[PDB]
Amino acid sequence: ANYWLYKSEPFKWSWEMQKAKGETGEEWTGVRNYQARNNMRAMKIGDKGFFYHSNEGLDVVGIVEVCALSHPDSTAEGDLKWDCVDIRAVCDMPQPVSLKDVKANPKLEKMSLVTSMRLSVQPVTEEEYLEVCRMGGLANPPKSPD
Repeated sequence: ANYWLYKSEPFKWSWEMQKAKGETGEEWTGVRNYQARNNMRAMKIGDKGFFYHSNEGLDVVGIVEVCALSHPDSTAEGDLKWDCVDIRAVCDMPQPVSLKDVKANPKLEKMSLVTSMRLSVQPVTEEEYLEVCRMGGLANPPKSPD
C-alpha cells in the first residue's frame, strides 16, 4: 500500500477548510512541480496521506484520502502537463506532529518531509506513516488499499 504527504499553507488552505469540504473533497490545484505531479499520478482511490501545514504551523494535522484520480488541473487553463488528484479529510491527527519532532526521530531520517526541500506532494513509507501516526496518537490508523 502507498502512503503520501501533502503540504498546504494554512493561510491559503487550512486543515479546517479541508474538513469543511467534507466528502466532496478538494481538487489539489496549483502544483507546478513534475515530481509532485507524478506522485499524484501514482495515487489510487483510497490512498491515505498526511495533511501538513507548511510555511506556518509546520506540523502534520490530519489524514486525508484520495477521492479522485489524476485529471487535468482546472487552474491550468486546459494545459496538458498539469494534472492532479482530489483529496478529502479522513480524520484529525489527535496530537499534531511537529516538524521538529519528526526531525528528532531516527526512524524518520529518510522521510521526504525532512530530505526534500521543494516537493509539495511526497511519498511516505508505510513505516514512516505508522510512526508519525503513533507519535500523533493514532495506533491503528486509516490504511491505503493493497
